[PDB]
Amino acid sequence: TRLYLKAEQERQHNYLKDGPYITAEEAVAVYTTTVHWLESRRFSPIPFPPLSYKHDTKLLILALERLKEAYSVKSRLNQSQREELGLIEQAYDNPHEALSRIKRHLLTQRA
Amino acid sequence: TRMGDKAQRTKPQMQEERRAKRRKRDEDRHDINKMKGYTLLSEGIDEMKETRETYEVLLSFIQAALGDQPRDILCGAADEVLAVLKNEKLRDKERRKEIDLLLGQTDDTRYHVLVNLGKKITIDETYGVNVQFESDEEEGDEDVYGEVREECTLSAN
Amino acid sequence: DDTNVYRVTIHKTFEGNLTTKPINGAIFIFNPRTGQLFLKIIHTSVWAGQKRLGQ
Amino acid sequence: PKGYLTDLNSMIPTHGGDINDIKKARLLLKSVRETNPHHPPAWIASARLEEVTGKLQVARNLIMKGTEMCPKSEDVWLEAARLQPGDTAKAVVAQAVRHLPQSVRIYIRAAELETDIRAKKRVLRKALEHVPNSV
Amino acid sequence: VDETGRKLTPKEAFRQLSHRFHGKGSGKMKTERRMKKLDEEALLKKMLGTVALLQE
Amino acid sequence: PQSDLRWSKQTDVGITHFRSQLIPNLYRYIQPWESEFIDSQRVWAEYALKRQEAIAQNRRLTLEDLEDSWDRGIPRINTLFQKDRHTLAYDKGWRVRTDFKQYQVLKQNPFWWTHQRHDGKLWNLNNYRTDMIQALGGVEGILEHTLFKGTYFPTWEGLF
Repeated sequence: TRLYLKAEQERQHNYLKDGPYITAEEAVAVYTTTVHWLESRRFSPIPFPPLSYKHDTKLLILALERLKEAYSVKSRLNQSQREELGLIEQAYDNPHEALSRIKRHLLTQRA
Repeated sequence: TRMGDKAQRTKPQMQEERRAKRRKRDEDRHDINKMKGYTLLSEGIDEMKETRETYEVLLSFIQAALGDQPRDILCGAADEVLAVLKNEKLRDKERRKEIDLLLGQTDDTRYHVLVNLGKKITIDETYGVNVQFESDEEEGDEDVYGEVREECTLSAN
Repeated sequence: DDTNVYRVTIHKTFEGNLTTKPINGAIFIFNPRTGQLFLKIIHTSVWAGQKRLGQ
Repeated sequence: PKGYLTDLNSMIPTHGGDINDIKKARLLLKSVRETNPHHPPAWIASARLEEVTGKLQVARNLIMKGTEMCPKSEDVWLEAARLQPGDTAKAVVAQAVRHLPQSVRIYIRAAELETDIRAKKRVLRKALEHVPNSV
Repeated sequence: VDETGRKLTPKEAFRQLSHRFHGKGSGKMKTERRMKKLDEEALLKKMLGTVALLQE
Repeated sequence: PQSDLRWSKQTDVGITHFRSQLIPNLYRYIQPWESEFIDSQRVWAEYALKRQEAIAQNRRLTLEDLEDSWDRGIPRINTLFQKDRHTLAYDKGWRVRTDFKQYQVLKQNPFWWTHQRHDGKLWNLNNYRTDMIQALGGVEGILEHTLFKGTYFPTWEGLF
């Protein structure tokens, strides 16, 4: 693990030194190919989820269930895992406030 | 040995119990389903469940002995007959001259037929309430009734 | 007998809202032999704001 | 982002409703109505809670149950009429008059749902036929 | 059966057997507790509504 | 071994001796993929016919029909009766999500390819358990080897 992490840091610093390995011409080529394909398909870009989305509660319930599924109870869960379980229960309890938080983060959070 | 041999497929759990629950729910909700689509403001019959078959046989007898009159006439005659034979206070010898006279004086045979109809016919404060908190509603996560419910583009310039 | 432990009063005000007032209950412990009844009073405040289920 | 955040800070509920207390009250009123089917206040309260929070179809079904389990209840019948959509609210309203003749509030709700002069005239003519001596 | 003639539960029957076998009985406190329990049973078996009615 | 299947039992009459083979294997009880697929196509065509007919009748397909097709169909017929069906109707990409879970949850998942909620339970082993007991020599023959008879319980019906 330690050796792999050292190697990964080497990789990141080499990237920052050697800049993008993909040249501008390659980037524009792939970009133009993608836009041509999407235009051909007649694809409509996904919109930012509206305030009153019909299924937002359904999606939140599915997400919380998926998060809960990752706990095959061994009776010994660490602090962070138990805290996440508490947060999941809180979101289950009050769906709308969690949705407001989620949309706020998706709009502003970048760090 | 093949591979599938000795493999078996189970059977629905509590099939009969779920069927019984469905039957009870349907016989209880029969009134609701009967009166579901009857838009009473747009329905003229709403004003006018095994008592309904008795009402129907009463209506059939009245239709036979009255001559195929509108539904309002039939319902009024049925209400008259049932209510009067129920409010006679078990006074029977007087029923001929009235009911059979109304129906056309068919015969005492139909008199003994129609007595069976009257035989088979049959805003609060409420202060003070009790409550019970229980952890009920435990099931197998399957349908409560064993039923299958069902219900600009991109561009480059 | 603990069916009387939790009882409520529902009094209407015809304009604006309707209120339910949790009233005091009773646990009845009756002895058929000596006829001694220990009726324990369950104050409304015990469960008016408990934030707990039947558990 | 600024406009959407403004819309969100507008949407935020100024009343909300403690979900846990809402569930507690829902259980309390469920027990109420279950124990006493003949309490018009029970059904009215259950429907009021289920319409202020949650969705309206469950309250509507509860109120169809309550109207038939509490016959001769103008308040419950009016709860049903107001909760139901106008078209079937009329059916509820006329079921209420059938159960309770001389129901002036119910007939007024019928007229207000009809919202047409001819139907209002006919309904009021029937009501006068029933009870001519009502000013 | 014990000397007093009461049917003996197997546990204390083996207790007495082991006492007689090893050659040492229970302590004074345990003997006192056992005897007080026996007389408690006797007192209970040999036998407040009126008080509550009068106090009401 | 034939010796292992011998077991005794005593009562007031005296002692009586009895006997009852090879252990079952898993493959005989697992169903082949080819049969699975063909039966799935067939059963689901049958269900589509039944569903059209029931929509014509204006009812919902009850459990009484689709009872001969209980554990059949790659999306099992059982999944058609789950409570969470309507909610599940909005779970998309669940197979890819389950496969990717390996980069989030440390535990290794053997069923990384299916979800009990969507595909149903693709196998069954109650018959295997019963056959294992029978082959091992019946409950009494099995219990012979243990210390149960030393406990002196009258029967093995109320124990835990």
